[PDB]
Amino acid sequence: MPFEVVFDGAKEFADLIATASNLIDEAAFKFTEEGISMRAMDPSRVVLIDLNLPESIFSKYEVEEPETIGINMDQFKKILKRGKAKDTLILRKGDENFLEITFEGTAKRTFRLPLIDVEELELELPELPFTAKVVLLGEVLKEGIKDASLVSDAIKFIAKENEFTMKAEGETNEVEIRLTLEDEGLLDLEVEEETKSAYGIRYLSDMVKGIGKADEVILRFGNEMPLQMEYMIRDEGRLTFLLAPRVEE
Amino acid sequence: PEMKAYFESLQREIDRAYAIARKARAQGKDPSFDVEVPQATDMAGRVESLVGPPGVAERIRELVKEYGKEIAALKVVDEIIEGKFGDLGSKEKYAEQAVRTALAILTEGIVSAPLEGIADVKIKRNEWADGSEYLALYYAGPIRSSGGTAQALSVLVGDYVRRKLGLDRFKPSDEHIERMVEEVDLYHRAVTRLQYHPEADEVRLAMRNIPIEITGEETDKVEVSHRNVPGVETNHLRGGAILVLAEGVLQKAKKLVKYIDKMGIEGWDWIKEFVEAKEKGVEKGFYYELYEKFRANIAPNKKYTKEIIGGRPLFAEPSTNGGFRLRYGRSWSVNPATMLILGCIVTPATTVEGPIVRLKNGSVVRVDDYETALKVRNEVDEILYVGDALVNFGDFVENNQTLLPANYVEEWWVQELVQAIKDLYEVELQPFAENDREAVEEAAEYLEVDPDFLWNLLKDPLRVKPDVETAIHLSTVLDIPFHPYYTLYWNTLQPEEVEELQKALLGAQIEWAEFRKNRFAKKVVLENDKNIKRYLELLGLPHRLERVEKKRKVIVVEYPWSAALLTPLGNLEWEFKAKPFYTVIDIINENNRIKLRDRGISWIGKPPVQVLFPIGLAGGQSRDIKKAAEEGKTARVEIAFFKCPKCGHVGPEHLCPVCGTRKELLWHCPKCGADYPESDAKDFNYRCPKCDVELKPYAEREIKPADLLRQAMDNVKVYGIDRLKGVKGMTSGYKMAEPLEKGLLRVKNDVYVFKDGTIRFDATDAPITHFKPKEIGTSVEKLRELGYTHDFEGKPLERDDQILELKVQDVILPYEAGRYLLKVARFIDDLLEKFYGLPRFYNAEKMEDLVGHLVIGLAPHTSAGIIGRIIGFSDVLVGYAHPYYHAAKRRNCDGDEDAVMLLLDALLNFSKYYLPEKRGGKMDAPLVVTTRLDPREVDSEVHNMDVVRYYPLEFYKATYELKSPKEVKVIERVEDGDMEEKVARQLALAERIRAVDEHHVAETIINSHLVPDLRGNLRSFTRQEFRCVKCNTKYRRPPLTGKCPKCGGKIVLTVSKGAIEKYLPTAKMLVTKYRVKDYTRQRICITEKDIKTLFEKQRTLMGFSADICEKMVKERTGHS
DNA sequence: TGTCGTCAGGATTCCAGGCAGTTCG
DNA sequence: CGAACTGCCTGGAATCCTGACGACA
Ligand SMILES: [Zn+2]
Ligand SMILES: [Zn+2]
Repeated sequence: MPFEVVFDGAKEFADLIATASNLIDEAAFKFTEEGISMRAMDPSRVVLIDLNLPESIFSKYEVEEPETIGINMDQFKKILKRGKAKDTLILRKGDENFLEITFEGTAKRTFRLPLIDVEELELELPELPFTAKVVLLGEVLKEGIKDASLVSDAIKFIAKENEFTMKAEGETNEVEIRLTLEDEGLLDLEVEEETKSAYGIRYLSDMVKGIGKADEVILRFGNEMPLQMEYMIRDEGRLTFLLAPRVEE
Repeated sequence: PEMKAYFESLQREIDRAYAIARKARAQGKDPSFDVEVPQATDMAGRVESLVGPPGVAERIRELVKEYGKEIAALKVVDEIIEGKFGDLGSKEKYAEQAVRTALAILTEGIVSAPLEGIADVKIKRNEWADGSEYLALYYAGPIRSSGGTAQALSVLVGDYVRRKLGLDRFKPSDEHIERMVEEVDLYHRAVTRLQYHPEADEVRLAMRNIPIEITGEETDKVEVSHRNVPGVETNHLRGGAILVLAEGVLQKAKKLVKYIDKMGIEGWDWIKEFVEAKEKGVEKGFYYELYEKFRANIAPNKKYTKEIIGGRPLFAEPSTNGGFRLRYGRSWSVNPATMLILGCIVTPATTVEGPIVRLKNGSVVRVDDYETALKVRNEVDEILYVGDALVNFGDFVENNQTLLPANYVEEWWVQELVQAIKDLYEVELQPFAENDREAVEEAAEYLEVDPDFLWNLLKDPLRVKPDVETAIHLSTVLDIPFHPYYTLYWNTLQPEEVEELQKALLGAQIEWAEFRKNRFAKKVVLENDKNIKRYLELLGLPHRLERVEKKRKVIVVEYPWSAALLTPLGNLEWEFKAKPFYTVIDIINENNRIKLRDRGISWIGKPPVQVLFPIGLAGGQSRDIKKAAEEGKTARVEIAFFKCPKCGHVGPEHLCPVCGTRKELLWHCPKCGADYPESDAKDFNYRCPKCDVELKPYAEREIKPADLLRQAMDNVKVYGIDRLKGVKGMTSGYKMAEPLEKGLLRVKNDVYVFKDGTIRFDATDAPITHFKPKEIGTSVEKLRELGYTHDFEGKPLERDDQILELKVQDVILPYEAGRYLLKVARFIDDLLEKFYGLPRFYNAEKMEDLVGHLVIGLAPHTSAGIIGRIIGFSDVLVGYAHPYYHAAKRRNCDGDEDAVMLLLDALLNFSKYYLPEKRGGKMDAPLVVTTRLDPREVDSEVHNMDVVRYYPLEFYKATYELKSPKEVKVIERVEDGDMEEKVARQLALAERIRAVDEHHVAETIINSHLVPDLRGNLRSFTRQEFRCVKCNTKYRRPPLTGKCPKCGGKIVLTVSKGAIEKYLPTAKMLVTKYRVKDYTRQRICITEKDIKTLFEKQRTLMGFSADICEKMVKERTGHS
């Protein structure tokens, strides 16, 4: 139960947990000898967020025993609003339900909070054949989704051999973006067959606005199977969103 | 005595305030030159100010004070009809005035029903059958809640004036009775819920019995099946007349037969018919006979059944019966400990004991005071008892309410004890107070008790509770019943189960202690596994729990709580046996030389407009005068303009600010183009030769408030304003002006206001039997300089904790009301220093300075304002009142709270022109102040004073004999959004579950709310009435035309789907927690309705959404 | 006459990219 | 002699208390 994690500057982790809170409120961080893990489902059982951070991310990391703790997303969002980019985040926990967040600098800050428990059921996602993989930049996808957000909500991604297309249909508007290997927004392609699927972009737009511009993304999808967008944190941690498309035309 | 001098000082201060107001109004900056709110001399003055005539006060006083109010009013109406003081018009006007005066006299002049609610009364003839008569009673708005008593009295006076005029009996036609019963059933089924469900035969008998027909007015736009009925001008619904007749005859039978016996008129035996129709409903122990009497008493069962009309039904606690305590008091109150540990009207009583519950630790404890209540108000496990709330006997309850079974109380117990010792040892004493030295000394010598202890016991038996040892010691001499406060509730157990209780007690550990030849005990240690703990916990006894004692569940009961259970059993000496038709107390009294009694037997159960500035559509929706001045737009209003004889300026203001005089009012014909002053209007008989229309002072024209605002700006001289809007519609007939300077001052003060025209703020009070300076926050020297020199018993005032009688002119008023009154006084002093330059009379600038002045209270349906003095305050969000300041007409008047106001506020901002022409709100207007309520000064002063803290031993002994509660002789002898609501409902369900030990069923009001919600939702969806956003008046048709042709924007629609979407989870959680039938169909129907109205478009490979609805649907599918 | 939902609306603070001042081969 | 690296600061936008509306009992 007791642990201590010290890191000089955690604005990335702050905005990450802010996006997780905007996604869902009930979340439990499992602390194991390897690091931290979290898996948040959806109240409408349509979206799944997963994150893992090993012990090669923060500066100081001392854990006693692997367990599962819970932190309120509202109480955390009421905490990250004071995180300076040049601060030293220190998360301390003992045996009692007291969580300490410490910051060292021009004034020693220390906030104590109660620790409630979360009992969300965890189940391993079954393996599914992707048949479509691609690695792109985050800024291009973010600006495309922000340009196609106001016209409609169903954005259609089509992928063929060395070809990608992001389109936005409708009745009084149409948007189209082409992507090839010699373009300025595609890093690499691993397409297998001709796939095409339309997805909603509310949670998409929120989660891609929460992520910075220089970060990269890896999309895995198929014909009509759910999409998985993954990315890496400091080349050590992993974070993946997963959500199914719509059946309509 | 000195109360007359105090009232003289009060009226002297009132006259000083009146002289100040007169000196202020002497300048004449408002269209009014006389006092609008005069003080009433008596009921004669009240009725004269209500309807008059102005000068019949002498005859009214003579007749009343010489022959009684009833025949006095009868002869007064006779004289008014005969025209003794002269003539006043036609016979119809005579009848109208007589009816109004009679009703005002019998109602004491408090109700404005005959004033405005009943506008006109005419006589009309039947041109169809035989030429009989009907009263055309042109009613008005404020008559929908005229009151059942007032409606019955109006029917009585109408029949009386009909008998006086000598009219013919109307013939009830088939079409007439058909449309009457149709309107009745329509109002009962669709319009509004009724207070008394009528019957077809009953309403037919009534409509046939009424000699002359009655024709009311229009209420709503609801048609009938038989169109064009002869007699009525339309085919609308006469719901007003329906409710009038219903609450008049079908509800007020008791007062009706009382007034019948008072008057003596024939033709009313159908009320006796209705009484008859409602009248169509060796092994013998004393407690069994009492149970048989309670079973024969149908009133408690009928009340428990009728209590199902409100609140969640079928949620009664099985441990404790559905009733509170009965404390007989002259003429409800529940201990706030139960409210803190937690549905009807509430009333606080903190000076009594509380309930007893168990905590999370497993032990059982009772609630005593506020600190312990707030401490244990969160660690409760299950509610055992409800406490001991007080219901009295002086309540005016009718409809054959049977006698509630009383209880053996400590006061009655000690009274019987002292009477027994007086008749045995020949010792005189005075109970209910401190005893004399010699008497208390001889009593202490006879009873082996302390004299000071006996004094304290006689002073307060509940506070000074004797120890159980000495209690049993003194009981062994007289064989008196047991101590009630330390007597458990045993009236719900079987002797076969009591035998197992005595077996478990014998199989337990016991230690003894005796005191003064009383072989009592010292402690009992029991194991919770030795017997069924159901009744062991339902007994409601404070025990201590222990776990680490080699045994899982151990309980221990020490003194003075173990002797209270062991000594009634005789220290387990004699053997207990089970006997039917004999309660446990009966068996105990059988197998013992001491007879006991019973304890628990009583079971009874928008828009927020601020200023008056007519702008209409010229203001749009917000109607901001600052916005209008910035835009520089005109305004087409139907308003009254003025004209100055010297300057000549025209404007809707009262006084001309350019010059130093007040401008007069000009008259204009709206149809023609002529203008004439008041002199020409009164000379031309108020008729224009151009247009033959009555000369109206106001006209419809355009004005520019943008440039007209500079006048008010330079008049107020203060430009501190942030947000301020004007009125939109005018309800008055003349549509007179309003002081713009006073409106701007009110805006800068940032206070609220109603549509009445003055400043009044709501407050809630509740009278109590006593009064304490410690609680009201006033010092002894403060009361002395106020005028109090002695206590309720003649002793001087030196102690702050001096229990006193409830003073009449005292106010227990909350801090919010105090702050609002402070802001009102600030605005008042600001206006009186900026309007005329008058010195501040009150000079109030702090919270404590307001104590001493005079305010006015007013309830709905009360056209008279009760003048009270500001003596007191309050810390809690509620307050207390006086039984004279709060009467029955102020309690059952469609409102429990009352509005408070200041005298200067009324004197400065009151104007009859602020009253609508035909309709009216909850009240007409605070026309007249009243302060004299002399409660039999020279006749029954002892009756008025001696009301508190008396216990009738006679009725306490004669309560288990099925006495008649309507015994007037014995009565006189003894007298002599969503979050808060959802959380509250869930917490109420949870606490009910804790109390009933996790055993409940479904409710019915949830469906009674959902089904009408679903139907209304469907009707709104099929109607789809839209409204243009900026075009606020033009309602767009459901046929969509793209956009509003006058406003190229969106059109606001009435979706009404967000409420049901939030109510669905409530029913879902309810049906998931408890399983019930007859409603899964409704649940699946509403869910599928939402689904196919939207027609859940995305689904993953792993679904399995848990839903009890889908579970039950699949179960029914498999069963099919 | 009490309650409950929706909508827009303008005033507010928070975030981000352009204008400007500044130390590096 | 030019290029990143900040401040900062002001535009753009998300949030929200207030002001309209309708629904039931
Ligand atoms: Zn003038
Ligand atoms: Zn005219």
